[PDB]
Amino acid sequence: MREIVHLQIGQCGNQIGAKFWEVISDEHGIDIAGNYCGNASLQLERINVYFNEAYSHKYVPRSILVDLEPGTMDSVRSSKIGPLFRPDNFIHGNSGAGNNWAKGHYTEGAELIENVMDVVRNECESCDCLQGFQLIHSLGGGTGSGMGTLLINKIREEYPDRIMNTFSVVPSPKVSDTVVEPYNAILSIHQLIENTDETFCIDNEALYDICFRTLKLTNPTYGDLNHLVSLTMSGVTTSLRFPGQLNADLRKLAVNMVPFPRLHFFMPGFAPLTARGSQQYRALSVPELTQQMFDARNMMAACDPRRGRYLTVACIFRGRMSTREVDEQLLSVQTKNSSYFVEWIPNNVKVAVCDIPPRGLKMAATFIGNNTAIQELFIRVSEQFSAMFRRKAFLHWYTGEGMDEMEFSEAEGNTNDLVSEYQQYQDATA
Amino acid sequence: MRECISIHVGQAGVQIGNACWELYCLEHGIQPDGQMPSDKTIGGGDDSFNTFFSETGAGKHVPRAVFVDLEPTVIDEVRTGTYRQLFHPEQLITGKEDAANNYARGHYTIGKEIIDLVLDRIRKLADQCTGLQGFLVFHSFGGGTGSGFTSLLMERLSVDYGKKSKLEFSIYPAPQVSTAVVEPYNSILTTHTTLEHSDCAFMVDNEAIYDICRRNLDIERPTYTNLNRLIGQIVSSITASLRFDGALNVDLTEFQTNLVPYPRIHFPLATYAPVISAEKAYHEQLSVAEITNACFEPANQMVKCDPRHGKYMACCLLYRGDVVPKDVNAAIATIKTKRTIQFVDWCPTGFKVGINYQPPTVVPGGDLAKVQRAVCMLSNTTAIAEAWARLDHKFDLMYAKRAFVHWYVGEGMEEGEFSEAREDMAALEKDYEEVGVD
Ligand SMILES: COc1ccc(C[C@@H]2NC(=O)/C=C/C[C@@H]([C@H](C)[C@H]3O[C@@H]3c3ccccc3)OC(=O)[C@H](CC(C)C)OC(=O)C(C)(C)CNC2=O)cc1Cl
Ligand SMILES: Nc1nc2c(ncn2[C@@H]2O[C@H](COP(=O)(O)OP(=O)(O)OP(=O)(O)O)[C@@H](O)[C@H]2O)c(=O)[nH]1
Ligand SMILES: Nc1nc2c(ncn2[C@@H]2O[C@H](COP(=O)(O)OP(=O)(O)O)[C@@H](O)[C@H]2O)c(=O)[nH]1
Repeated sequence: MREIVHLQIGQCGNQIGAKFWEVISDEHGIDIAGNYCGNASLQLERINVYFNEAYSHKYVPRSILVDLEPGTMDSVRSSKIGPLFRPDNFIHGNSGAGNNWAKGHYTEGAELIENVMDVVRNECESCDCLQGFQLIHSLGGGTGSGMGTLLINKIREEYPDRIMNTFSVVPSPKVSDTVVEPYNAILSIHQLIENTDETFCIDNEALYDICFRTLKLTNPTYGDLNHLVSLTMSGVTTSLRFPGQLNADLRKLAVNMVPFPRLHFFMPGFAPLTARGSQQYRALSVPELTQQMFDARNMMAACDPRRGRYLTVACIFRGRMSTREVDEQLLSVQTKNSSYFVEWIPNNVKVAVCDIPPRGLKMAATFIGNNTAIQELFIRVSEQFSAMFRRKAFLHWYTGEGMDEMEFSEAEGNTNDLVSEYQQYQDATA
Repeated sequence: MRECISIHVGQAGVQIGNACWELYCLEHGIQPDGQMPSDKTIGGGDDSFNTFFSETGAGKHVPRAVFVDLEPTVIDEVRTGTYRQLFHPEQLITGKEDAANNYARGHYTIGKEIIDLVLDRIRKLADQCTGLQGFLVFHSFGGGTGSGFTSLLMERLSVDYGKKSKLEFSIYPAPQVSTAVVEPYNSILTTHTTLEHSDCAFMVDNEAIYDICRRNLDIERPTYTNLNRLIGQIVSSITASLRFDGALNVDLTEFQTNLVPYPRIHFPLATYAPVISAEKAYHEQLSVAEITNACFEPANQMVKCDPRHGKYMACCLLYRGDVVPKDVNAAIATIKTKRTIQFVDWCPTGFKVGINYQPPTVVPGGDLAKVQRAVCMLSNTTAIAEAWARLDHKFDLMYAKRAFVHWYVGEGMEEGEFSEAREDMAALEKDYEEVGVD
């Protein structure tokens, strides 16, 4: 029996992970006391990937909540999910990294990485078999980005035969006013290129765009964005949590979706995306869900998939739907829009149907795609990095922690090489 | 957990710091002997004025101050004044021979014979503090002590306290009240020496304070007392974010991050709106929008330069008194509709408003009027390059024929140090122009 070790680093990672574990426990029929209360036996099957079954039917998550400040742990414990998590798995330092990637990757991350590796080894030693690691963090902040990439490197050192999956939240200027978030984002992107096998590029710009235009919110808070990411992250791991045809159990998902070792950045999406308290007025059927699944306005990374080619797609449908109509609509989408898919990867759109929908929606359509359009996101973050780096703003806070100035140029060159590789595999034709 | 050691080098620094500590005791309600009516009921520290006022066992609020001069005149003046028992006699350092308006005397010959005593007093004051952030060095660009000994002290505090950040409150020289002719020489030399050793320097010229006093307080002969009271008001509401509750700029690191992008571009400009005379106290009131406009008025700054010809980088609007935060955003929007304020081409954030509800207190018997709404605008701009260009123009005028250079080479300095400081200030002018060109 395989099992994923979940890690949450930073404020954004902790908040999104708390909302994510709430939605997952609601989908699996688990209350906050760790007792099963659902009416279906399908929810109890393949529960060992995420929930650690303790004695007397106690389902605690295998979440390792990491920060450099205890305020996020106090905020998690202030919610209902505080007693749900393992209290020994909470790790926090004394002071935060303060939006410094060097201070979260070289000093405070170095002093906390031994304790978090001790907790990782404590979770790993009780495994009958380890599947891989799932990390939720943010590329913008200091502790999230820096200690996330340091923990990624340490996990790759200790367990090099295990897959590494990240849910990396790319920062935006439309949601945060901190200026050095391109520095932390580009240095973490340079680490995630070389040290990670699977990355779900969630963009706060795309979440702000969805909450601004689609959800009609004048002032989108962090709650609406975290609700969107919790919905999409519950939909993405519905292949891992439930048995199915396209099981895609982490290594199988990486084998299907990743053709090239650096082009492992996915573009998650969720077709009936609605704000909280308003999802009961959405008409749900198959072809509208498929036509909203591939919409650029609906996709949760700030990219235009019409401007790129889908290298590999993993469309998973959720709810009570006929698989004949779902497969007919997706073959119609693939054939009628054959210019948007690569011709050198035959049958790159994989369809699965899970009969358990997310709560609040009768039918759902959650999409994973290794689209080539994510080079627009990397171009945007690299151009903000170049605008903040060509005249060396705030480099003294990074070079004062022992970071060389060659590391910024190496990160810029690696992300530009990744953009060049994406453009090369877009322009090539079989 | 946060402690600051104010250092007052030179006559200007000592007098400005004495006025500043008078206004700090006035704002915090501290009695001149050291006791406190209200906040000594607890009897403990860390009440956010423990950054500056250390509390002894007797309840005396002795300040974390070091007063340095090479002349015992103003030190005896503060040893004779109304706060003679507030300051410890060990921390008030006098000298025998002055620096005589010479940088090389205060940096190489006269200041080198007293630097270890001042370092010993600094370490003795730092050993009491368990959470020390850094220092606030009060000095002047023009004088001998306030330039040379400040540069020597900045070198010593960088080689000894390298994990700490050092603020500065320098006095830029004015021709209206000038004690010397070689003030451009000392100013350029101490700016070259304290460029790698200062983290955020708030230079204020006496020309702007002179013009503000003459055009607002109606004094056509402003003495050093009126200038001292006004600059004490300016620096007191600069530091009012630091000695009070936490909204913004609560630390020296917050000062270095909110305003200072480069290690060399670290010269913000303060601006104060309600500078009104004590006679015109009940004539009218002042709204938030007009005091924000006067904080964006170029004639109200602490530096005589024009910000509309340069490009901004930051703005930390610091409101004092009973100011409701609703109309501050309307004032921000009316400022933003004026496209004279033009930020840089990066993510510019905006006017970081923080509001302190403690009312501003003026000195009784001073020329400043008691007001209910006060505002400080810390702005980093490229307009300070005009002031440095004026200084380097006077430096080039005096150095074209090598006037007064023998007073500096004769006290241990080299001839090439003048050209090195001129090239460093040319590089600072180039850096300010490169930020100014986009
Ligand atoms: C044109 O230039 C500008 C444009 C906009 C702005 C607005 C200004 N932008 C910045 O300060 C950019 C800072 C770079 C990092 C640097 C890289 C950190 O390693 C430094 C560090 C600091 C403390 C401890 C450890 C490490 O600082 C921060 O993250 C600070 C640290 C806080 C939590 C204390 O936090 C903030 O930023 C605040 C205080 C929450 C908000 N700040 C702003 O809106 C300013 C300028 Cl000068
Ligand atoms: N605002 C203000 N400026 C002052 C005051 N006292 C001196 N200055 C300035 O100090 C500058 C020259 O420095 P000095 O007053 O000579 O003090 P110093 O640095 O110790 O120089 P020496 O006494 O020769 O060692 C002048 O240009 C004045 O503008 C003061 O009380 N208030
Ligand atoms: N989508 C989303 N992004 C967030 C949230 N909270 C913070 N962020 C982003 O994540 C970054 C904060 O990283 P953080 O973990 O706080 O690092 P720290 O500042 O060192 O503690 C910022 O760039 C924000 O843009 C959230 O609730 N939702």
